[PDB]
Amino acid sequence: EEHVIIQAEFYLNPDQSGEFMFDFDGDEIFHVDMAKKETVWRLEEFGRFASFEAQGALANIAVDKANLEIMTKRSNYTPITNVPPEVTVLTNSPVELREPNVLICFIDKFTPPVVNVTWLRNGKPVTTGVSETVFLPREDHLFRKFHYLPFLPSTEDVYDCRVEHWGLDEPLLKHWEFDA
Amino acid sequence: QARQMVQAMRTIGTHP
Amino acid sequence: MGDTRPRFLWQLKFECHFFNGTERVRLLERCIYNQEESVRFDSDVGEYRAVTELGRPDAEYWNSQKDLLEQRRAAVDTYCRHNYGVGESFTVQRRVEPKVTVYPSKTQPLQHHNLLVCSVSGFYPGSIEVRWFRNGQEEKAGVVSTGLIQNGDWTFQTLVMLETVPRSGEVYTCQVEHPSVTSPLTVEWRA
Repeated sequence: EEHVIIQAEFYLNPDQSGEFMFDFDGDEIFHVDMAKKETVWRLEEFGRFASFEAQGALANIAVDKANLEIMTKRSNYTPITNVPPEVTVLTNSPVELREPNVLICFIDKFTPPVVNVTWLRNGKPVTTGVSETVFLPREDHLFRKFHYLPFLPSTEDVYDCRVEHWGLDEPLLKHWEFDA
Repeated sequence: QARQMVQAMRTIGTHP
Repeated sequence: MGDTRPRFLWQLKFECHFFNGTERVRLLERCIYNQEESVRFDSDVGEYRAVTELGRPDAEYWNSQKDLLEQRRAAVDTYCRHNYGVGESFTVQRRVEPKVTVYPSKTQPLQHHNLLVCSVSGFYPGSIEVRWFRNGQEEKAGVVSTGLIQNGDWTFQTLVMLETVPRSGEVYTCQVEHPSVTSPLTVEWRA
């Protein structure tokens, strides 16, 4: 098989969370921001070569929500079983002291698509320059997500990704430091 | 320029 | 978080499967309740089929709408082939050359042994070959890969470690073949 393009959407109750995205061979092409009602391209350059009418995605989500309510009743109100995430922290490239790099927090194999992710530097929450993806689909119908923290490697600083999910007994920490 | 449009499949109502 | 209320999830997936560009196209439309696929349209079959009892009422209701079945049947062209031509230039044709680095692991777990790392960073697409050579003979024993790691930003990384026994008179070469370059990338390490 050369390639697979997926249009993946979901609605989640009672969170009232809707998502609409396209995937190519496991990478996001774009998603629609439900609040701003606009197409957000994964790489800015993609928006130079294609366009998408976001209102189409908002109408699909209204139908998906209406259908979740039917399916919820038809199942005799069978709720989802929580599957907790696997979490990995690694850098975008080999670390060199005082050379800019990016920490990646990879959150995988979970459902439902609700997670609270925090970065810590030397035990304290940090938000400067952070970014994240939307929830990305898997063939087993679980989800993936990535969070990113740009940083200047030092021997002084240590980092953690903190992940909260309803399937976990306790919030998880995944630690990273550069030693010696 | 002439816009290259991504097309969405339309979701449809389930059996009521 | 102490929010213990039950959750209910509905997912829809429209999968366009391409074989030899747009020569063979298969559309799979999939409805998933919670984590269970209930009903689907396969363009090879040409109508909706229930995959669980939950989906029966939808396969019956949808299969009896002649124009919906027509639109879905044509979608392989109006949707899959259309979107493939719009996206082809920046997805199918995307090529990004790896950065290759060789260094001793900051962690040495095995005595009398130097663990060498070949780092291959920032490449697209996923298909890649990483091989170790010692004075130009290929080394296959003592090789350990992370395999392919998706960074989530349309790049991949992989780390391929070699367990070595250091000798005088040796050059180790990491060789990388990738569609983004016309001949292989090489990086040498010497004691």
